[PDB]
Amino acid sequence: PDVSALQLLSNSFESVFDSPDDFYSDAKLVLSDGREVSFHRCVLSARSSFFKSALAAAKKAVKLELKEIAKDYEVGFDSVVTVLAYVYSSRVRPPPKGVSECADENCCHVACRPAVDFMLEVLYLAFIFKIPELITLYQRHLLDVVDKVVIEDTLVILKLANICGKACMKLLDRCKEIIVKSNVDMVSLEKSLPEELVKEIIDRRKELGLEVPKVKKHVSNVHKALDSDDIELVKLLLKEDHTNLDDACALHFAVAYCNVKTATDLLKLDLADVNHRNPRGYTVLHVAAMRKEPQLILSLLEKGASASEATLEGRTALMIAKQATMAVECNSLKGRLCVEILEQEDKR
Amino acid sequence: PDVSALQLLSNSFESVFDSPDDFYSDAKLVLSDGREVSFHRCVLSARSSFFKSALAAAKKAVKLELKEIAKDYEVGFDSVVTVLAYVYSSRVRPPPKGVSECADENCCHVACRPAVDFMLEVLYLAFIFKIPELITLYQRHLLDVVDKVVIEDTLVILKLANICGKACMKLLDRCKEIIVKSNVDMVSLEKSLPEELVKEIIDRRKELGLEVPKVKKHVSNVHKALDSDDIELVKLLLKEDHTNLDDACALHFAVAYCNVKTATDLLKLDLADVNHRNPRGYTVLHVAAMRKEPQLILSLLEKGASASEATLEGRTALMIAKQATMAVECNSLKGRLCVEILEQEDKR
Amino acid sequence: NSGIAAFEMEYTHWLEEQNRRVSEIRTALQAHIGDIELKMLVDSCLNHYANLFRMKADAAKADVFFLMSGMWRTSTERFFQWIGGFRPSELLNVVMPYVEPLTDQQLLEVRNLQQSSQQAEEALSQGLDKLQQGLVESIAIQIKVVGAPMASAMENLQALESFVNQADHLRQQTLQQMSKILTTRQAARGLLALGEYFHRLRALSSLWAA
Amino acid sequence: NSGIAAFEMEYTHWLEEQNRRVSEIRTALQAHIGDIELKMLVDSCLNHYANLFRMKADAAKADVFFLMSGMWRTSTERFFQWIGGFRPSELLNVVMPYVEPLTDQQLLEVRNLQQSSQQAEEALSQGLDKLQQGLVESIAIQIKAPMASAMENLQALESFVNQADHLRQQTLQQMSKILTTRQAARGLLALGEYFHRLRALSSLWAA
Ligand SMILES: CCCCCCCCCCCCCCCC(=O)O
Ligand SMILES: CCCCCCCCCCCCCCCC(=O)O
Ligand SMILES: [Zn+2]
Ligand SMILES: [Zn+2]
Repeated sequence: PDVSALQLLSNSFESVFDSPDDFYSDAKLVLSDGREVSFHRCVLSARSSFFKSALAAAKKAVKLELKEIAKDYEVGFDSVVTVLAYVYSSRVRPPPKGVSECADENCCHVACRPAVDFMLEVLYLAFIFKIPELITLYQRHLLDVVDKVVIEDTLVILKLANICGKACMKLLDRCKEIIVKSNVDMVSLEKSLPEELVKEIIDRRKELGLEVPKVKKHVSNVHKALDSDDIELVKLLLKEDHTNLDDACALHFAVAYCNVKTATDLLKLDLADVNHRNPRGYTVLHVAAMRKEPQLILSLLEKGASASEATLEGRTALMIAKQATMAVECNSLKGRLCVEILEQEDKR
Repeated sequence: PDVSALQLLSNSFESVFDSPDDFYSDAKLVLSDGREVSFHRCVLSARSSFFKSALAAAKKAVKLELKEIAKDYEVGFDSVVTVLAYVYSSRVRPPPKGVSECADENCCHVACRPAVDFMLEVLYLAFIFKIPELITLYQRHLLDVVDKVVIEDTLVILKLANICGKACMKLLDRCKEIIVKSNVDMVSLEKSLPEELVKEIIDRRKELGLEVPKVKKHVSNVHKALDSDDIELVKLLLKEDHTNLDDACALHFAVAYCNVKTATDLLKLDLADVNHRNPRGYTVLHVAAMRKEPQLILSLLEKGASASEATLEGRTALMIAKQATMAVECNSLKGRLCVEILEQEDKR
Repeated sequence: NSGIAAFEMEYTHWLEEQNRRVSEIRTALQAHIGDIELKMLVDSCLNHYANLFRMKADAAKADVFFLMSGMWRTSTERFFQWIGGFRPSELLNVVMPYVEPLTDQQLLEVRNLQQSSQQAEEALSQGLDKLQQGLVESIAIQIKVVGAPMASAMENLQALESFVNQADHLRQQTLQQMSKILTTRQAARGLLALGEYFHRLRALSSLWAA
Repeated sequence: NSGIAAFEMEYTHWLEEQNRRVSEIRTALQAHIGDIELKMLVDSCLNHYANLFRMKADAAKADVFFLMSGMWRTSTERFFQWIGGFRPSELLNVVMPYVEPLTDQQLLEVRNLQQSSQQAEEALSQGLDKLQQGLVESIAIQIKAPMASAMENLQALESFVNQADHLRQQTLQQMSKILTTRQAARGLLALGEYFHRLRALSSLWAA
């Protein structure tokens, strides 16, 4: 094969992508936020069969709404730029620094949440666009990375693997194995994963010999009472002396999945240990840092939350809040607000 | 670099070129014959600067007439197909059987007229389109084949090499040297090359001390009389007995460059040997076969012409007629008419 | 002057027909038409020049002075005029390179024609100079003095018109003898060259008059 | 050309006014009027000639070639027209019999003026011949830098036509200074009758 001619072809089409208006661009992919990427119909009709069928149906002044043809996973703009650059020039283009990097200067950005999110979005784009080489490349990257990612992000990775159909069998199997190997509570799974997925996971946990404890009836009642805003039902359930907020991890549940005011009320009741540790091994401060809600963090610190405690992996709430926030937010600014609150409190 | 993705890109673009209507073709290139080729504006605006400028000027359904942009040389259809295939996939598509092959079945079609003509057309197209790699590849081809091609075709190769300016400098130089080292008639140089090339070749020929005799004034007078289609003037000159048709090779001149009717009227006088040779070794019938004019060959065969005589290179009239026509015409039908006339005269 | 207006309209139409005939002979030569039609076109160019000379004679009877003034021609052509028209020896030199190649016999005939035209031009020029000096002297008489003046005026007008007639005769003779020396094709090429020469001169006049 | 039509009407009116001034100077000479009124009429004639030169300069700009041909004058004047007008030495010969008696000083002035006029005539004629030959040759070469040469030659021709007229006006003023009022008046009368006689002869050659 003649490598030089192919390299010149790739360079010419990369220069085409780098200045689409200069080379007679005839289509525009609009994202969910409002940004636009100008692309040519011939290139994407050739490389992507999905784009061929979509442009053939739209042609029955050409715009494609990405929020409609995807409609299963919100994808950023830099991931779209990477996918289109690979479609045009057959080479992967790294995103601008900050999109696939977290706000922790000690993090290598191999397994932190921004990098995982970018990889997930690009893989979903490659699946929707029907590009098998990019799908395999990023499936291998995610398989090499899931072992070092926090389990709460492994949940989202497994969600994407389930959405991406049979094109990610290896990723789906690895994620199911990692989840059933750990001691993840059923609550989160049922409130995040779909019904058939949680049922399959529970069936595999039962048949594989691994222990699957029965969901405590009163704990389930407390959780259902917490999901439905009704503080009087919570008082009625607590007046029976048959329940304990620490034994049910009600603070963790309210901070992770419930509304801000519900957690604030449960904290003002002063009926649960703030520094209590859940079966997973996390404190309420770590869950608050993951949730990224400033009111909960302020109410926790104002109630006596100890910030020097570390998790099983040795991360304190500050490192979790750093690894959970995007780097561009410290150069939605709700993450930056939490980061600055935690930095200001750490200074005292 | 990853070669696999590049080859998939190339295959996708080859599928685009093979069916341009299925990939939103937005421009058309019309040939001199009447045929037309569909192509995309972005691809050729990126691969070639000439098309970028032409389309940007036309934009100030797009049709481009090849006879207007490239006006000084009639290029075929298969040459355009090959150049566009290289534009779309960076892959040199071979020409169809018959185009690069002549009528002769005793030839390997490696240095015959149809092949050199196809190479010349493709090289001129690559020069007009400013694709330097294609230019270099076919310039290499022409230097490899030129050392075996008969001088008469090397004249046309030199003509196009000068048309390509300073880009095909190597082919030009080679052609020049070859022509200088050959005993080409002065009239052939005047009627095949512009004044600049003739003067340059004469200066180089005279600087090396080669045998470059001048043209007799009376012979020049008879030749100019023949060029003006004034047979009666030539008659009065022969009445003066200043010139003779044998020493002037008026039959060769009339058959090679002058009009058909002038050569017919000159033959109708019967004042010169038809089977006479020239300093290059060709008889009148051989030149008639080289020109592919059926009426001249017919009038020579009706008056008396030995068809079994060969040139200095060993080519007979049948061989010249076969090697001057392309294999498409035996599988303008003027060459086919000449070849069939001469094959009939063979068994006669 | 009705006669001079008529002359100028005839000359305009002559120029239009000259342009038409030159275009036709150019197209015919380029199309390699047969000798018979080309000879017809040559003999029609010759007829058209003859028609020019008749109209010039008509203008000469009406106003000989107008013809010598040359103001009915374009500015650059006036630089070459001789007794009411062009000098045949110079037009012969102009067209000679285009009727090439000439035979030895044709070459001798053309040079002989050129010599005879030159001698006739010199003799006519000397005669006109002598006439004009006599006109100066004779005019200088009537103004000083308060039968003979009218007769002298008429005789002198007859002499001037005769000189114009002889110059037109010389041009027509030179044209017809060039048309007889040369073959049909060669003559056609010469007439084409002459016509393009005149057209180029008129174009240069239009360019200098912008 | 509109310019030439305007010139021809202006020239008709100029001829009419010339005829009027000649009749007036004839009447003044025959009535033996005093030097002051006669000098005023002489100066009016001189102003009229100056106006002739002005209109000639304006017409030369529109079409110098039409002015060199002399088709704007009468038929008899063409035999005497030199570069758009008359030859001053010949008009001096014409007027010589009428200015006598001359003093020694006037005779010396007239002979000096005639010699200088002849030398200027010869030099300007030679320059025009050289100019004319060079345009003939250059047109011949071009048909068988060009724009610059065309413009240069045109300007040169204009300068010569305005120079010969400058010399004519200078010599006319020189006669108006050499001669007394009565002599100048007689000379202007002779000039006017001469021009009228030439125009009459042209009418006879055209009848
Ligand atoms: C067969 C003729 C070939 C050309 C001959 C050219 C030389 C003859 C010169 C006379 C041409 C007469 C045309 C001028 C008419 C005119 O002056 O009004
Ligand atoms: C007052 C002067 C008396 C002597 C006069 C001598 C001749 C004068 C010559 C100048 C005449 C001017 C007329 C020029 C007419 C013309 O240009 O057509
Ligand atoms: Zn990181
Ligand atoms: Zn062959």
